[PDB]
Amino acid sequence: ASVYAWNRKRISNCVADYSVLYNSTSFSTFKCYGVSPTKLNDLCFTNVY
Amino acid sequence: QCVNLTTRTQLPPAYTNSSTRGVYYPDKVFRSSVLHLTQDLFLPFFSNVTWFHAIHVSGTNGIKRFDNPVLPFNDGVYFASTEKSNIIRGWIFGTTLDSKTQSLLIVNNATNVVIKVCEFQFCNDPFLGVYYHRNNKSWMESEFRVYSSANNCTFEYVSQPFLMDLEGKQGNFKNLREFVFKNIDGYFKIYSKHTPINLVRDLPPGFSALEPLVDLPIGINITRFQTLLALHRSYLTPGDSSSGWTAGAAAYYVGYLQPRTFLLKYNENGTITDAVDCSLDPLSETKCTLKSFTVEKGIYQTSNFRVQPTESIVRFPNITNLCPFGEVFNATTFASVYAWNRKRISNCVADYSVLYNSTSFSTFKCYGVSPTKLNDLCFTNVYADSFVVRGDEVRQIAPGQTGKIADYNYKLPDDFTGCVIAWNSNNLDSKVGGNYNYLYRLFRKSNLKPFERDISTEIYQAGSTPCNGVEGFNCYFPLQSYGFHPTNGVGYQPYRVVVLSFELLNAPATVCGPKKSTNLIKNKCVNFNFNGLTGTGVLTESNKKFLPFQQFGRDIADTTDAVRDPQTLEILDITPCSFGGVSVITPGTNASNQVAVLYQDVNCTEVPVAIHANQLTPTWRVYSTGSNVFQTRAGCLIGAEHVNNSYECDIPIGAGICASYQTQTNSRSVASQSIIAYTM
Amino acid sequence: ADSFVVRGDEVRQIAPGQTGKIADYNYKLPDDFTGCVIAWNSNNLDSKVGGNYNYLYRLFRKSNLKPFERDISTEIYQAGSTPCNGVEGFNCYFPLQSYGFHPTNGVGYQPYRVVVLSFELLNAPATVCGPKKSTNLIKNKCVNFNFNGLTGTGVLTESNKKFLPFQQFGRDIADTTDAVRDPQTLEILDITPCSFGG
Amino acid sequence: LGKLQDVVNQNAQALNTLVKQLSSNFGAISSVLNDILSRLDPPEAEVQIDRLITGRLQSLQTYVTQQLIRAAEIRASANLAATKMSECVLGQSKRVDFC
Amino acid sequence: RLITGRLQSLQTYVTQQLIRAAEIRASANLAATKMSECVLGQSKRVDFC
Ligand SMILES: *[C@@H]1O[C@H](CO)[C@@H](O[C@@H]2O[C@H](CO)[C@@H](O)[C@H](O)[C@H]2NC(C)=O)[C@H](O)[C@H]1NC(C)=O
Ligand SMILES: *[C@@H]1O[C@H](CO)[C@@H](O[C@@H]2O[C@H](CO)[C@@H](O)[C@H](O)[C@H]2NC(C)=O)[C@H](O)[C@H]1NC(C)=O
Ligand SMILES: *[C@@H]1O[C@H](CO)[C@@H](O[C@@H]2O[C@H](CO)[C@@H](O)[C@H](O)[C@H]2NC(C)=O)[C@H](O)[C@H]1NC(C)=O
Ligand SMILES: *[C@@H]1O[C@H](CO)[C@@H](O[C@@H]2O[C@H](CO)[C@@H](O)[C@H](O)[C@H]2NC(C)=O)[C@H](O)[C@H]1NC(C)=O
Ligand SMILES: *[C@@H]1O[C@H](CO)[C@@H](O[C@@H]2O[C@H](CO)[C@@H](O)[C@H](O)[C@H]2NC(C)=O)[C@H](O)[C@H]1NC(C)=O
Ligand SMILES: *[C@@H]1O[C@H](CO)[C@@H](O[C@@H]2O[C@H](CO)[C@@H](O)[C@H](O)[C@H]2NC(C)=O)[C@H](O)[C@H]1NC(C)=O
Ligand SMILES: *[C@@H]1O[C@H](CO)[C@@H](O)[C@H](O)[C@H]1NC(C)=O
Ligand SMILES: *[C@@H]1O[C@H](CO)[C@@H](O)[C@H](O)[C@H]1NC(C)=O
Ligand SMILES: *[C@@H]1O[C@H](CO)[C@@H](O)[C@H](O)[C@H]1NC(C)=O
Ligand SMILES: *[C@@H]1O[C@H](CO)[C@@H](O)[C@H](O)[C@H]1NC(C)=O
Ligand SMILES: *[C@@H]1O[C@H](CO)[C@@H](O)[C@H](O)[C@H]1NC(C)=O
Ligand SMILES: *[C@@H]1O[C@H](CO)[C@@H](O)[C@H](O)[C@H]1NC(C)=O
Ligand SMILES: *[C@@H]1O[C@H](CO)[C@@H](O)[C@H](O)[C@H]1NC(C)=O
Ligand SMILES: *[C@@H]1O[C@H](CO)[C@@H](O)[C@H](O)[C@H]1NC(C)=O
Ligand SMILES: *[C@@H]1O[C@H](CO)[C@@H](O)[C@H](O)[C@H]1NC(C)=O
Ligand SMILES: *[C@@H]1O[C@H](CO)[C@@H](O)[C@H](O)[C@H]1NC(C)=O
Ligand SMILES: *[C@@H]1O[C@H](CO)[C@@H](O)[C@H](O)[C@H]1NC(C)=O
Repeated sequence: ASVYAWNRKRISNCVADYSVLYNSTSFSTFKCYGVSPTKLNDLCFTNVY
Repeated sequence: QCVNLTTRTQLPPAYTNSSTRGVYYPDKVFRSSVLHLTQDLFLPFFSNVTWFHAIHVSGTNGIKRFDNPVLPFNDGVYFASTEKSNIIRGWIFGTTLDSKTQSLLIVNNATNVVIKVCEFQFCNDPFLGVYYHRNNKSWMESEFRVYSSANNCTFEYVSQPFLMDLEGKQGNFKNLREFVFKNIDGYFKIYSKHTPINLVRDLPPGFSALEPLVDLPIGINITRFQTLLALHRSYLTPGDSSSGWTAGAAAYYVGYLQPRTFLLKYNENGTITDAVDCSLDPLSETKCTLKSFTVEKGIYQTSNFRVQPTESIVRFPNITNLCPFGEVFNATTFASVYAWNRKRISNCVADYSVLYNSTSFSTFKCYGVSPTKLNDLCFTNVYADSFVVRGDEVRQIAPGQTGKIADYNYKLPDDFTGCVIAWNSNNLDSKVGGNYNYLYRLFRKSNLKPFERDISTEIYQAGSTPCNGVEGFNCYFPLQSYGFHPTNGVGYQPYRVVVLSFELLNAPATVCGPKKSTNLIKNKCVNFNFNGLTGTGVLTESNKKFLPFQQFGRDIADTTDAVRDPQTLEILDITPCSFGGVSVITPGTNASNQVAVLYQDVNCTEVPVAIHANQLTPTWRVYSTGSNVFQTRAGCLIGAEHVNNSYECDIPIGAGICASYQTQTNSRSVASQSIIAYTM
Repeated sequence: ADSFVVRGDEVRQIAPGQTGKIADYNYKLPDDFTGCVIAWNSNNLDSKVGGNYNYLYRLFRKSNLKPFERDISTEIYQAGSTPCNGVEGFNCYFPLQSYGFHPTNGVGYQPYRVVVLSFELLNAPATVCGPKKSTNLIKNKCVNFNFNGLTGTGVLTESNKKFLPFQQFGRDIADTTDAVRDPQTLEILDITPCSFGG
Repeated sequence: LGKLQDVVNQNAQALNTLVKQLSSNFGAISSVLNDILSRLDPPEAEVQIDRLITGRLQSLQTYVTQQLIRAAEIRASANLAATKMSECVLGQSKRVDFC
Repeated sequence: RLITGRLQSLQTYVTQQLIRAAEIRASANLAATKMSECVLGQSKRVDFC
């Protein structure tokens, strides 16, 4: 969706394995706030958008 | 055009003291009715000031000698003038004062000032001539006679003249004019004031506050300057060259600013009305240590405000071997990221200025060490760790960064304390058709530990079915190639990365910086910079025993107090450039000005050594030795005389001894009221 | 304003605590710049075909620059331990050099235009304000006032305080702005705390 | 000698702490001002220097508070001693177990 | 940072006030003893009054 109308999606019931998205794309920016990128593999969440 | 200067009667110029004048607002912040304490650049009180007569008066039987020297512009200049008929016009500032370097010019040819930042080619002895004489082609003439040419000019500023002019009343030397010039942060700041004086010479012991005048954003290197004279005698230099030095009377006073601590006081209007130089005498230091212009009767334990370090020394090991940055960065090929080559950089001088006309570093992110202070920081262990990656992954070379490269390939640690350098190399290892030689690991059963290398070449158990050593359905080869076609966007071009891991330790230096070495001061107060280690203090030879690999030894609580010189291998000892035991005994500011000094637990033989009288003002050297050399059991008491009487204690001093201000003017034939130090 | 054109890779060198070619020999941004650095790519404006070769840059210098300094020298660099006067000898290079903006290079070589604005907030009349508009003037209630780049909560009141012609605000005993001057009417106001704790 | 020694020791001990506490990092990268000044530029070393300054100033405040409390206790003891001197040496006391 | 500094200043002021209050309490106890021993009667203590 275009920036002026961005699509909001509720991610749920995952295990959130970022290792899957390695041989598909190269993230030019992965900047995290409040949560360290290193401690993302062992941090269960309660609401994701 | 210009005319030369055949002066022969030149004599060493006289000197005077800047009593209390030269105080300017050292900021732009408004302050009303407050006692502030700054330590910016100020002209010290009673400081030495050079007196120049410039022209030599031809009235006294005829003298035609011109003396216009070039003077240094060391970090601020105070300029005082006592002439009346615009004999001093303006100034020139610059580095070489030639056409090879830009310069600054200020001229007051009429009732408006002109400032130029051109590249004038100044002649040997610039001056200004024609002023005003009708029927001589000299009435209102804007001649220059100062520069031969001016090209590539940047800043021009024409505005209202600095101060009032004309009003020629010879014999009075009215309108004393004071200026302070300070070139900081590119800004050239001129602070100005004028007062209606009437004395002939020997500037009065008065206090003057210099209001700010201009802040020109010129941004040039200024180290020397000269004064512009008005040599008229009704036109320029009449006749042939020279023979035109007659201009009446000229005299200006020049002083140099030094870093000093002051106690400027503001009134309700925001105008500085009084100040205290916290270096001049113990009374001033006592005023500063408690922040008040009025000090009452008693003893006071002051802070340290006397000695300030004035010289800096640098001692680096004598190596003189340029580092093979060219042999590393300009390599034919780099190792792939999954197998990064580690190289021990040693015996270098680490001059980064070499790698300027070879590459443009896209990333120079330094951790633990600031990039600015890399030219003066000797190291003890350096590693290269070079590899080639994709552009989008260059951001993954970071301590707290995660990703494919930072989890399966490199995994920089959390205390890297090094510098990551990365530059694009799409024109060096991205041959047509795809390089396909720089490999990278894509699969791994776990993450990588910091500074680990995994040349595995195994089969990844991606699926829940053993597959031995063949590429099955869910069994992929772990490594994969990038492919550097010289047509991809900047997000796929090869980036070469070198991550240096410095190591600062108590070991002999191995990889230093481009900074050179200086001489070795051994008994004064200096700012020393030994191996990657700076500090202020006093060096001294010592008999300390040092281990062969040891470089420095600390105090009881982590304070390096004995360094080893890297050029002579001799052991030094650092003592603090401060002896805090000084107690000032005062009868109150509104009773007298004399004070007594009590240096703690020192006999009157080490006091000039203890407080470094050689680096102190003469007023302090007065309170270092002399006739009043009374010795007590709590350090001796230079400043007050000792009497055999046993009067009642008035001001406690130490163990038994007291002091008091007594009106001995009646008892003594000549000596007036004075401070005495009896026993209780 | 302080506008200039640099190479794309070097645009990261316009920073207070940064070092490099421009950061040591060309610009040398200070450590208290307290402004805003703007930079945008301009490969389509000053990168004519065949190479612009007009934007020069200094590469050699006997030392570094002081902050906010400009050096139009055009001298001969003493790179070697042999005097050479004013000719390009063996170890005597011309200090300045050209970039060359071919409109085909990667983004690491395309021209970037940089403007570094250096603001200055002082007790002086405002010169460059913002797009925010002005409102009415409450004179006896508890309001959040925003005078010239200066916000605060309190109660305003007319006062007989005497202000210098250039003065814009006056503070309390310990650095607390208590009397501001209205920019639209030039009259002197007085700020009292919107809190009486007794 | 007892308490007469103790107070002296206490004072000395306090001073020793005020020295031995100069090695506390207080959150800085290193509890050495010279090392920070040599390793980091002013704009980035400033925060570490303020950390060290705050830690050392808090240490000085703690030492001053301890000195004030000890001085109050010594003041009470000195008042008791002065009363004993002026009541049992300059006269005779009828107070039981006072002297 | 400002809040921490000002809170430390307030704590220092409160501690100084507490110490001064203790000293004043001791002085007030001495004054009350003198008031009830030398005004409401006669004291045989040497140099007490
Ligand atoms: C002082 O000298 C300057 C040049 O050194 C004069 O500058 C120009 O002079 C011409 C004619 O004399 C004027 O038309 C210009 O307006 C002047 N300024 C500039 C920027 O060109 C100047 O006139 C002289 N006299 C003054 C400043 O009173
Ligand atoms: C001042 O600098 C300029 C160049 O920055 C010199 O003037 C001419 O400038 C054009 C481009 O603007 C060049 O193409 C010419 O070659 C320059 N002329 C020369 C170099 O003679 C000017 O010479 C410089 N002035 C001085 C005194 O060196
Ligand atoms: C170092 O090697 C050990 C042993 O091979 C690794 O531990 C294994 O890790 C895998 C995947 O995490 C597990 O499936 C195995 O059960 C582990 N075995 C043992 C004996 O621990 C360890 O992960 C390796 N470490 C690194 C950083 O590669
Ligand atoms: C590096 O510099 C040091 C001086 O800092 C040199 O030491 C000199 O050694 C010679 C031979 O013993 C003496 O004659 C000199 O007097 C010494 N230095 C001085 C000036 O006092 C040393 O030789 C130099 N070479 C290296 C690389 O060690
Ligand atoms: C400002 O000019 C002075 C004088 O030209 C420069 O000082 C010179 O610096 C070079 C290289 O650092 C030395 O080789 C000279 O011996 C120095 N001479 C003097 C008299 O100091 C100074 O470096 C310049 N500053 C800037 C920022 O350009
Ligand atoms: C700034 O602009 C305002 C615009 O409103 C000016 O306020 C007006 O001033 C005129 C003349 O005194 C009055 O007739 C209007 O009624 C005012 N309008 C209001 C409500 O503000 C103000 O005078 C201007 N100030 C300056 C210094 O230019
Ligand atoms: C990665 O994806 C590409 C795209 O299809 C594929 O050709 C390649 O085999 C994949 N590599 C691995 C290790 O799965
Ligand atoms: C996206 O999905 C399509 C079809 O599902 C597939 O062909 C393509 O390879 C996928 N791309 C990536 C990057 O996963
Ligand atoms: C100022 O310095 C000169 C030497 O340059 C010296 O002769 C003079 O005595 C000093 N000041 C005075 C007036 O004592
Ligand atoms: C003075 O004479 C010298 C010759 O030694 C010359 O170089 C210089 O330019 C002359 N000064 C002026 C102002 O012409
Ligand atoms: C300063 O100079 C004056 C003479 O101009 C002299 O009377 C005075 O004593 C000097 N003061 C000092 C201490 O320099
Ligand atoms: C402040 O300036 C005003 C205006 O001239 C003047 O009347 C007043 O006396 C000044 N106050 C002081 C303390 O100089
Ligand atoms: C780098 O190495 C190449 C090898 O041919 C050489 O030509 C070049 O001058 C060297 N310098 C550079 C460009 O770094
Ligand atoms: C950089 O090196 C190249 C190739 O030797 C040369 O043509 C160019 O003039 C050099 N530029 C500078 C100023 O170092
Ligand atoms: C000094 O004391 C005298 C006498 O009390 C008094 O008249 C004068 O105003 C006082 N001056 C100062 C500086 O306090
Ligand atoms: C140093 O001071 C002590 C204190 O009395 C004294 O005994 C000793 O002689 C002094 N030193 C010298 C060298 O006079
Ligand atoms: C006290 O008198 C003795 C004997 O003349 C003398 O040596 C000593 O210096 C005197 N002390 C003083 C005047 O303080």
